[PDB]
Amino acid sequence: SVPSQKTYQGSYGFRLGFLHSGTAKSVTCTYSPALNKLFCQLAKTCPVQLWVDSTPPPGTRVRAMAIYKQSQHMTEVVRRCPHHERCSDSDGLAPPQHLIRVEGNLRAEYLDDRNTFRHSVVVPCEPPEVGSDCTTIHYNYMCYSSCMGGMNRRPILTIITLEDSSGNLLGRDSFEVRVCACPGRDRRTEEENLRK
Ligand SMILES: CN(C)Cc1ccc2c(c1)c1ccccc1n2CC(F)(F)F
Ligand SMILES: [Zn+2]
Repeated sequence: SVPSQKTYQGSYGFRLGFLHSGTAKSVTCTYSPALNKLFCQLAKTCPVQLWVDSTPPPGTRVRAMAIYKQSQHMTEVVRRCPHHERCSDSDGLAPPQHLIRVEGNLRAEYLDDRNTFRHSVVVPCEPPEVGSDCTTIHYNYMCYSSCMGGMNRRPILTIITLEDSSGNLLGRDSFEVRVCACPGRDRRTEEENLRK
């Protein structure tokens, strides 16, 4: 009733990477290593790098799923709020209830789990372009952390799983997410709180 969040590099040495975008007022997505937390604006591009030490088999896929971080909410499905699920902002592929979308990948598949009712989005795992050492997926988060009737100020984690063609686990990584109006200021504030 609760997906695992344990970091697991697996046989291929799977792990995530993030750009260094800074904390300027104007930044739209920024990652804090000290907090293991991504701060982003609503529906803006969030680049997430995928790194491996060795090449996984054809048919490997990469899935993203959100869960609530606090244990007393972790059995509740993370979904879009009653306003955003009805705002008709579909991209033609993502169900309107799903918080996490993949941008610019026509092979993305969206799952409503028939047993847990949790949402996820999965894409085929492709090698880097020539000249690149990693692959990048572009995610969008489609509600604010503050949305009433949805996340309602509760922190979430995103769990990224590397899976075989049957859906079996090959690797796992995760990060906290805050979707907010001013990610640069919020990252600075939370990093200073941590240091204090
Ligand atoms: C092995 N390093 C140095 C390069 C590298 C980095 C990421 C790579 C690959 C290769 C690669 C090859 C085939 C299929 C998917 C691949 N990916 C994405 C994945 F990390 F697995 F999510
Ligand atoms: Zn919302």
